[PDB]
Amino acid sequence: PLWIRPDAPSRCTWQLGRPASESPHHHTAPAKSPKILPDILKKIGDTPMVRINKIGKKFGLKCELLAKCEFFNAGGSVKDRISLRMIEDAERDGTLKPGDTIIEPTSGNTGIGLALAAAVRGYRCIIVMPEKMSSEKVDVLRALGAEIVRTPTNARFDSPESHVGVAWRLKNEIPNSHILDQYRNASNPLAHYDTTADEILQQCDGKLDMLVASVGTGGTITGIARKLKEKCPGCRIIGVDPEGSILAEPEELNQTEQTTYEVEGIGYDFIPTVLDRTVVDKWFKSNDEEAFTFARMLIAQEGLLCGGSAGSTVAVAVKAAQELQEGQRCVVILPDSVRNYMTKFLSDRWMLQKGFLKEEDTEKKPWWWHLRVQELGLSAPLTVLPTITCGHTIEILREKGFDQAPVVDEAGVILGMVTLGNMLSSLLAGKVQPSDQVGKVIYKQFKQIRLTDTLGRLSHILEMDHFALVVHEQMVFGVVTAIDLLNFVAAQERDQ
Amino acid sequence: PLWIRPDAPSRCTWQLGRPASESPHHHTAPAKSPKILPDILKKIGDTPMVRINKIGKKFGLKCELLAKCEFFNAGGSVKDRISLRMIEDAERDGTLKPGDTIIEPTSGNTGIGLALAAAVRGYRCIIVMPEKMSSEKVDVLRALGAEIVRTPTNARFDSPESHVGVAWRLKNEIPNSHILDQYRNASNPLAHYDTTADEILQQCDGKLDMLVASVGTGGTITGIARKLKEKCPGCRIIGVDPEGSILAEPEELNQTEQTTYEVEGIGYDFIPTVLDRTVVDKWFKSNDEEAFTFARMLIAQEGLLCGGSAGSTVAVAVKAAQELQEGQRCVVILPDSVRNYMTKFLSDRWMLQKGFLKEEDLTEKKPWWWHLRVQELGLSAPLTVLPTITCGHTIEILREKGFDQAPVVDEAGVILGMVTLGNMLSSLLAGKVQPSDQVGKVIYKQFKQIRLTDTLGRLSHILEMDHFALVVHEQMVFGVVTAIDLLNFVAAQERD
Ligand code: HEM
Ligand code: HEM
Ligand SMILES: *Cc1c(COP(=O)(O)O)cnc(C)c1O
Ligand SMILES: *Cc1c(COP(=O)(O)O)cnc(C)c1O
Repeated sequence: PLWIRPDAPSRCTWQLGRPASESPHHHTAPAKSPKILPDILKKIGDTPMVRINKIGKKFGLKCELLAKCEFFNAGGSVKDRISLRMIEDAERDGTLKPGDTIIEPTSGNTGIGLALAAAVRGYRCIIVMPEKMSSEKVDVLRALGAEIVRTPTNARFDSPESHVGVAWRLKNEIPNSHILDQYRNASNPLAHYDTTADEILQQCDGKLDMLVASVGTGGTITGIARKLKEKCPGCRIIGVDPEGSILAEPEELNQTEQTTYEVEGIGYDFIPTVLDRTVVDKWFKSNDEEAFTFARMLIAQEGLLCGGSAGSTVAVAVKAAQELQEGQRCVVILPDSVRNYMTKFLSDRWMLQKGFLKEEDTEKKPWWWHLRVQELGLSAPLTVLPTITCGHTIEILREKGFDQAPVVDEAGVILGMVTLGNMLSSLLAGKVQPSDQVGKVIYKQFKQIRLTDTLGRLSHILEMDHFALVVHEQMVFGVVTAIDLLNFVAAQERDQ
Repeated sequence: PLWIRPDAPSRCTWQLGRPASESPHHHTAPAKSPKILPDILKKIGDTPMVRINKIGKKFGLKCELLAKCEFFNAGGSVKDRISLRMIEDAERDGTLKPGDTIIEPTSGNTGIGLALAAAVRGYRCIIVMPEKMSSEKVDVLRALGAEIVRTPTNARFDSPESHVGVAWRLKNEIPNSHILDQYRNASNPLAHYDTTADEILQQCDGKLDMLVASVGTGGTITGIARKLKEKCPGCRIIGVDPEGSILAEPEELNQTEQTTYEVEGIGYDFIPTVLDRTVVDKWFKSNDEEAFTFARMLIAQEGLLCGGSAGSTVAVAVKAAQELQEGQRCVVILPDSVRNYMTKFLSDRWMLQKGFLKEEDLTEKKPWWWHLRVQELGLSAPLTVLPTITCGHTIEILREKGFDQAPVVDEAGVILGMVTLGNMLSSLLAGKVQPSDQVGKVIYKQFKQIRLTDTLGRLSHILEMDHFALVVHEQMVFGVVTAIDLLNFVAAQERD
């Protein structure tokens, strides 16, 4: 019978007040990097601490809000730490021989760290992740040379179909394969103990009041909170758990209907062995809406390009830190970057689709946002045949006094655009001949519009395109670029 | 008449051998960052140098190959540098007042840097970029609070339709707006001169043989090559230009048919004023296939998550560095990360769509089982249940019949999903559901169809996206396949 419960009780004899000399675990202390890194893996760690300027003050925090930005790691997640460590330790033990297969269950960040390290070190990497997690992760992982396996998001960790289960069963079917097991492996919270904490302390000079961390596996908050209780015992430790996860305390917090949430990387249906919950001063529950709102807010206001996990974390921070007073400080952990999330919470249509945005919140938009294209008043352009030449094009455009002609067809299909400036530039530069076909100088890419369309829609199209042609369902009523819209609005600015 | 040619001749009186004390320009030397960065903008610079282990040896270079990875910058591109600089300098002149609109033409990295800086400092940002550029860039930009305008990619820099032109016109229509103009602005190559180069020297101790850089605006290669000719004069400077760009020398190299290319960020139809071509010892022409092949090779082999620009640069490096002998070194510049390119060269289907990949090669790389029928697995026919059935009955039936997993079908014949003994049991036992409850609460909704005549490779892909693959006809399921089944098959064949 081969499986090992990730929820098993911790056999660790560590307790607060124990002399650090009693530890059986092998510790490696942070060091100084050489001028030239022998491989990218040494770029893991020494992440910057950054003051949060606008947002802290927005919500009424009187204290100093710092963020440890962990998305500057090689893989761009905090997991890159524990990956490296877990492997290195595994190499010392002689457990992991070169040319051996690694298998890991993950939210996909750890999978990334491991796949990366494997790409470097020649290990064969096999990842198992739930089907919820973003496709960007899959892309990166596949690019790294990792084999990928997915599990149902709905599966309970007991069940065979859960990522852990599948992982273990694969491990049974693959010769000379190992599972580092971030849930049971000392190397994860240890890696957070030896390095991350030291970094935070050194960066804070050793003076710190409150610390906020979201908890997936607990490793981060575990190592950090332990080394903190030792070195800066006056620091409150705040855990962050998504609703639908059973991790927090007291259990009264976990009473909820929905079993699933959109945020990736945090929360679980079980208690990981590496998690020590006794070191957490208080827990806070976060939801998806909070998370994504604060992540988007974090990017837009603070310029921190970071994941939704971070969003949750700060979302809690602005509440939990309220009790603090000026002169004090609160450090927040930001786990990963937007790179994984590109198509999800960054995309407004996904945020709308998932019900994290009410269309009413039309409130943010400028006055012109709802108006018809008709209000511009436009003009009717001149159309030409595709068989026409360049020279004749210049002739006609100048003679009629038009800068731009859409190229239409006898069939009625619009093929594109030509413009006087670009025609002239091309000929003059000897790129084309006056006898040459328009078809190359032509601008192929454009987008259709109805007179009854809204100017906002125009703005979007203009975020994706230079030309917008107003049409029916055959013929073009006008030609619009950003500049036209701008002329209009500006003209309205003077009309007040 | 307001426009200023980005291709204007350089009025700079700098020439090799001039004492740096003669420079009218204001220089700021690199400094040491405080423990706590006052804002994310200070995280720009001090990018790591990293040895390239596998590829250099792969292509027969005897020398030490270093890469300055500039994608660890805040915005994730080299452009973040010149962004910050351009603003700070503009603030010294008093030219840029707080609350003023910034307008910039860009390939989009510069735009990202600017949008970021503006977001932090409260400036209003307006970006203008060609329609070639990736949508990921657009996404990040929009998240940053930047307004976006696109221009035709085929547009000549002369023409009204080019990004520079559109930018200038916008400047005409907006009150109190500035254009920092990365093409004419001293601050760009100066920023590469003061910092980047210094960093490179310090990292190499001052000992360097060859330097390879791709050139979009020239700022990088210019600043760097100047400070290099001054400090380490024996260093060869190699430019990289995409085919279809006129930047290289002698002009004999620029003779080509195609006018456009997929690589973002490098090459232009004009000669930027900040570009000094006289400091470039040699030019090399790169294409798209080279670029992407080496970018993918770079990620997979070296674990460097980087853009296609970098791909071009190394693709040249493996050639240009051939003349070197062991004991020497060649430093290569890597401009940006995969975050911008996520849906393009990283995606295999896009690489196939664009003809950068011959299917023959993919079929060559693949393992032996890759082309085989699902039928060869031999499978089994599963047992199906109705959705109105309860949980208890599900367990009863499954154990009684000796099956682990059942598909849930319909009287209509529509497969609603999957149920499994393990998850049912786990569910009940954890008290999430009741024995009298309907199956759907436990049911696994997400799966994917397959035909017996499908190939095992297709299965591998699907298994990259899905847990269950149901082999079906055109109401009947011939089988159910997971990663583990495929693995049982392969393992059994390895065993024989
Ligand atoms: C004076 C300090 C410590 C002592 C004496 C100690 C002692 C132990 C012992 C005896 C075990 C069981 C060994 C085994 O059965 O394999 C153990 C397991 C473990 N310890 Fe510690 N430990 C200390 C500190 C820490 C710290 C600071 C961390 C994390 C930051 C940590 C994380 C773990 C983990 C994850 C395990 C594995 C739990 C398991 O396998 O069930 N320990 N420790
Ligand atoms: C002793 C060194 C230098 C001297 C004396 C010098 C002098 C000048 C002068 C007189 C101008 C014209 C200013 C104007 O009309 O706006 C100029 C422009 C410029 N310089 Fe320098 N320069 C020096 C070094 C450099 C270096 C090292 C770089 C960058 C690697 C650089 C980049 C530029 C640029 C981009 C311009 C603007 C070109 C233009 O306005 O047409 N310069 N310089
Ligand atoms: C794993 C992870 C976390 C949680 O970190 P733990 O140390 O497991 O508590 C948070 N966010 C992301 C994106 C993660 O990958
Ligand atoms: C701008 C840029 C370059 C070129 O840098 P220059 O200083 O303009 O020569 C290369 N790659 C990318 C992705 C860029 O954005």
